[PDB]
Amino acid sequence: GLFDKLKSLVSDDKK
Repeated sequence: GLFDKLKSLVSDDKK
């Protein structure tokens, strides 16, 4: 609902 969409954004930074 929040960090879930935040953790999914930071879970990359390089792909």
